[PDB]
Amino acid sequence: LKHFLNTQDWSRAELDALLTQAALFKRNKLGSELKGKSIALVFFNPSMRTRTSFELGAFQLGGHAVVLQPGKDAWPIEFNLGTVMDGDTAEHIAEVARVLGRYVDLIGVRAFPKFVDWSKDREDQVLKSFAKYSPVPVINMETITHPCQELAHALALQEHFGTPDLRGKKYVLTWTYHPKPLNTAVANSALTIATRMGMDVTLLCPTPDYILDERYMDWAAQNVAESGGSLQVSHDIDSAYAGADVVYAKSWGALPFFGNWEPEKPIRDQYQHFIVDERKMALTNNGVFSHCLPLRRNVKATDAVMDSPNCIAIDEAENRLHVQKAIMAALV
Amino acid sequence: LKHFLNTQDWSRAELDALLTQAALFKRNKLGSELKGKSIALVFFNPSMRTRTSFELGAFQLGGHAVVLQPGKDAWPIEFNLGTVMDGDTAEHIAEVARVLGRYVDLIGVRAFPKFVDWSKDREDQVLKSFAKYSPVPVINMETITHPCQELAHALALQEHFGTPDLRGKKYVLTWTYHPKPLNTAVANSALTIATRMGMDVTLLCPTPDYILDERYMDWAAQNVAESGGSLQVSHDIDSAYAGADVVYAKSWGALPFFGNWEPEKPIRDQYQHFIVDERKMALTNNGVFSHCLPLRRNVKATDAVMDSPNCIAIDEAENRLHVQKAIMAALV
Amino acid sequence: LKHFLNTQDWSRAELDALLTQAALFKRNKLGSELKGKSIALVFFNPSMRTRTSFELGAFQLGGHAVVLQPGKDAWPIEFNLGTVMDGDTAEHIAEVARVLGRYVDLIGVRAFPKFVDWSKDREDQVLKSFAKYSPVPVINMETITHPCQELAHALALQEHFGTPDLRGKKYVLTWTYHPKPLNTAVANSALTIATRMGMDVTLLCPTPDYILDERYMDWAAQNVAESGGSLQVSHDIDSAYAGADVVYAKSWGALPFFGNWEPEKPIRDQYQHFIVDERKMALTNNGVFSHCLPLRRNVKATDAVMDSPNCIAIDEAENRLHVQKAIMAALV
Ligand SMILES: CCC[C@H](NC(=O)CCC(=O)O)C(=O)O
Ligand SMILES: CCC[C@H](NC(=O)CCC(=O)O)C(=O)O
Ligand SMILES: CCC[C@H](NC(=O)CCC(=O)O)C(=O)O
Repeated sequence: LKHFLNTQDWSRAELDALLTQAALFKRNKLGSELKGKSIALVFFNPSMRTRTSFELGAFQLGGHAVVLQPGKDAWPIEFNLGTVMDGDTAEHIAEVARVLGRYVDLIGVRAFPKFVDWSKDREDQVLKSFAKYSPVPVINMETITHPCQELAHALALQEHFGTPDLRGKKYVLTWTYHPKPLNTAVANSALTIATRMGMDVTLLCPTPDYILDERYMDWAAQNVAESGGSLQVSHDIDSAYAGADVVYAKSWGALPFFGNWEPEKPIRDQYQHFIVDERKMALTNNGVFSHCLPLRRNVKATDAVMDSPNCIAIDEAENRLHVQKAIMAALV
Repeated sequence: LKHFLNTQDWSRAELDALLTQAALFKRNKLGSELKGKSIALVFFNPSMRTRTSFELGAFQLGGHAVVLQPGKDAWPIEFNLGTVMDGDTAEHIAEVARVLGRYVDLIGVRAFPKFVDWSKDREDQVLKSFAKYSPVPVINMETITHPCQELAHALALQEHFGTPDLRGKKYVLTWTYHPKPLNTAVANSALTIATRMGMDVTLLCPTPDYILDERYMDWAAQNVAESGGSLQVSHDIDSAYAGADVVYAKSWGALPFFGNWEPEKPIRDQYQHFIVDERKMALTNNGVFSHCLPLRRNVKATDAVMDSPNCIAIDEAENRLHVQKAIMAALV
Repeated sequence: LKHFLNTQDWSRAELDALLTQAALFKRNKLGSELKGKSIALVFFNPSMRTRTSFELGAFQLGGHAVVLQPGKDAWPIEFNLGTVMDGDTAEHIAEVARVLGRYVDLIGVRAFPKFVDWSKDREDQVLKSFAKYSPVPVINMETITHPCQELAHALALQEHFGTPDLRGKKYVLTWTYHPKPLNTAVANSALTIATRMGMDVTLLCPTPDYILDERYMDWAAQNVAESGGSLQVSHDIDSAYAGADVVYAKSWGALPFFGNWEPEKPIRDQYQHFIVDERKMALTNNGVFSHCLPLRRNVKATDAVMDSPNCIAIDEAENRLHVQKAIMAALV
């Protein structure tokens, strides 16, 4: 059974076919690939874009999406095996995934790490649990990676540059400020897709502490070798932006500080200058800027940068709808 | 771009055409005016009628409605310009409105005032923000005015009296009791539509403190002059009800006490007799009674008054569905 | 007007016709029995299966379901008559049921007892209130009985045994452990449907304190007399399981302790051995096991029992979808 957990699990040809079908769906939005079909959208965390695009995406293809939020409307779910369920969780994922499997044709799931222990969050328990027990394809709506975002980001870049071949472009994935430590998911996905597309990637971040988990640094290396791009870590702002064609910002908490954020606050707090402003975008080769959203103005990027015609954040967000309809159509 | 923020922004002919299309949709509920289309229903406050009628309204016209609740399922939204977003709001309306604009064909929004400062609530920031940044038509689902309610109220009166011309009817908008201070929105809308229809309007309320914001008292005066009706403020119960053809109740907090309700409790508390009962309805010319709902029995109106065949509250509520489908059809 | 509050209110022929239409819908899932129609699903408590199956059920028949949660998105509802509404409830069921009646074609409602007073919970106020004031058919989505579960349970048994005639089978409804006292609804429904089908029913429970309300024990007696089955209460585990063909587990709080659970904790706590494990299922005549779900593993039933091929819990859950589409089709 084929799922959509990570773009890394898919071949370049399949990914390419997906992006092309996404471009096609963008030209003809209404269809019947999901006629009479349905998808269960399971959200363990907030969402505006993902929830809306999937729900409309299912409607436009003749299907229906059922939105569930364990702990809110649906019963809380247990993922650990062989445990005694006398706590807060009412039912086990082994039952939930099989029950949903009898109702829907697809299951999407969103579950952010708990932030208490990266050693456990990095295992991707929820996503893997759904894929293991569900008899129908599973779609990652963001856990420790954000594959749907990757394709919406990629398509937006190919549209911008007028070509599917992004090789040669100087790509800069820069960490940015936020009063609190966030999930690395989007950052991990960005590095994965930028290198998979064969671009010259520079992971700009404050200190070595903010470097992404090895799993993704290695995925990137393997992608560079195969795609013909390059990987580079940097702690110097100006040099990174130098001649960049694309700038993707995202804030996240230093992995080494998981479960012990108190001593991390003072550190991230001394790097508020990482905010993307006009000066930094000026050093780029008339580069394009984007962010996965939700974005906090004058914190992650300035008003001017967001209002800039070089900001393709809205196009990328729109592409979530088209790229996701392509994933669903391919999974059924 | 045409929106539906207030009936005041629309001409009498357009309003008339809307009410007529609403009457038509009521005869033939299923259609295709919204086939393959969608609407984002953004709720910052509770709702039963508005949420249900819009969702069914979209379904019956071939479209789909996506229901969002910032702070609950979707991310919290910032509306102030040029502020530093390091607080509770995760993204700005400038992005949210443009993102939704790429997904849906219509955006409805409901946002009650904060009740801390009428000087700020009266600006209608949320509604104006959506209309300013959205590339698609915006619909007021109640903020400081409740335009959809107005048309559902109007149509229900025209049906009741068997004619679209309400001129000459004695209309009484009476304030009523409630343990807490409420939004003036419905009251402001009632005054606006009753005078716009050319009726003889009497705003009955406890003390001059409970008179509506000048903006609406002036809208009413302009409407009277043009529609051929009349406006009158009153603090005397029996005289107001005298020969009235229509009685519309609604409770609200005295504007002068916004942000300082403590000294208002004792005042509203000494006017519980404003409740609409059989005696007051007896003084009317066999008048009809209604309320926007949700209505608290034996507080705003008595059980007998609600069970009375003169209570057209349920018809008015039903009309929300028909009048709204007419607004959506006209906006797309 | 015909509703679906309890299977007890329906004749055997009607119930049979329902189960058969459910079997038919299972073979042909898409239809038009609810084309252009809609149903309001009112949830006062959590739900995953009921909410999902009804929503998909309505979609598959050409209709649309609007999901409401009073106190969350919709306004809180008052059910007591002639009370003064100055509390937390914003509107009365007399209005809510009539308003919904103008919007939808069907109303489903889920409302668990408050657990403070069984004398009041047993009256089934919410369900009866909806059925009394609504101009459209009402469907019990679980209050003090769970009729939709009953039919999904029944159909699953008829499929398992390859026949609609379950007479002769040894049916065991056993109470099981849970750290907290739960609703008796499912237990009451199980006893009602098992005896209505004419099986040899044994209500196995810890102490006489855990025997179900007389209303249901009497319904069972009347059903036994008519269906040709038998009823029996037991406090002995091994004897009950002896040669059973079906084992249905469910945990619930002792009725006599309603509103005073403190002294009940220690009692239920000394009966954790009621958990359904391999040993007990071994004493059965190769019996089938099921539960309504959500089920807490290694508390109500062990992992082995749930993973056992004799566990038909997932089939029963799937049947909720088919049996409910049959109820809606019959009510419209
Ligand atoms: C279908 C059963 C619904 C509900 N179940 C619960 O309340 C169990 C919840 C828990 O275990 O936390 C009940 O017992 O009536
Ligand atoms: C698409 C990004 C989702 C999420 N974002 C947040 O949690 C930011 C929320 C905030 O700024 O309050 C994240 O960082 O993974
Ligand atoms: C259609 C009216 C919506 C809202 N009503 C309330 O907030 C009343 C709620 C309550 O009585 O608790 C208002 O007054 O504007």
